[PDB]
Amino acid sequence: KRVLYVGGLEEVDDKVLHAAFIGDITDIQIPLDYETEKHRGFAFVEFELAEDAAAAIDNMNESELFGRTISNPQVYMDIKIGNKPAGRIQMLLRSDVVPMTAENFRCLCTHEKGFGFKGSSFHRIIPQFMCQGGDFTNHNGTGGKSIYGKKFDDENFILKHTGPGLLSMANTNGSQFFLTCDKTDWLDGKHVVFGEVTEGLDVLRQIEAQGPKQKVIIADCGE
Amino acid sequence: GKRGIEKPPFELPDFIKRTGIQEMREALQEKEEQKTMKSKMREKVRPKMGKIDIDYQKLHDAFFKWQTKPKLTIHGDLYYEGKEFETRLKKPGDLSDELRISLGMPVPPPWLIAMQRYG
Repeated sequence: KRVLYVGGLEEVDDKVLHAAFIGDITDIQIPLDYETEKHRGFAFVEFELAEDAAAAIDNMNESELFGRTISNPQVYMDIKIGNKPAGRIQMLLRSDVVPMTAENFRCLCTHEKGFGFKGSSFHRIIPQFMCQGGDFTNHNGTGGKSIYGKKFDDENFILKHTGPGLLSMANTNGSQFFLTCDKTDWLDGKHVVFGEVTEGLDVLRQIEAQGPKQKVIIADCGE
Repeated sequence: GKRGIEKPPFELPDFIKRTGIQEMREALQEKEEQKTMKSKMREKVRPKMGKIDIDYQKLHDAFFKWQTKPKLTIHGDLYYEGKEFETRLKKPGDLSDELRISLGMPVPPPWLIAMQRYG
């Protein structure tokens, strides 16, 4: 119970969040108005009963040592349909089934390879079949490049697109990744399913309802 | 043995269509159709001026200066019941203009990564 649930502080930064908590070891602020600060020690982790409602850039930030403000990597991409946000798809990319495609989706969300889903759009979206995007080269599913080159093989097809928010590596799998909102067992054996959005399944359903008639692009994304 | 089809009669060349004999020829033919036969031998026994009478050097330049050489085929072409439809040799490994336009492929197809992955 060393992590906090500090909210009420997008204008804040990690240094401004950790300056009040300094010996904080972890400080990961969410894309919404929430952050979690964790101290390594035991006496320094009791900041909720010690510096609650602390002033963070002329704003009070109440700190509670809980997990109310919120392994397989989670590609958390605020997928925006058009100029408005269609929801934050926190697609838990299944590293237990397809770890290479899950790491490719997580790196495309985090934009650590120079290109990826942070800013790309899904130009191959079908109604309750597939929504394929992540290609940052041609922006149509006909470009894209994986970590091994332009084209990479699928890792494993142990998972299946059996429900909403299930993510697969679209194609042979380069930078193309497909989110599924329904059953896609007919395409099994060709696209390796590498995700299941426990959070952002409503965002995947909104992306499937919008898909393309609208520019469904995740401008903000990360791990 | 075609026996069940109908075809357009003719398409005039571009210099003949630029001179435009077809418009007043069709107007004269439709006026003749709306004429009665009583009016036909009435105009036979009393004729009138002005058939087309546009100029001469427009037709002269259409025949000589606006003359375009057509696409003559090879020495070894054999015509048959078909022999006017197999123009795809649509190259293999090459898309179409409609596939470039409707899928947003600039002169990057959306299936290019799948085609390169399949080899």
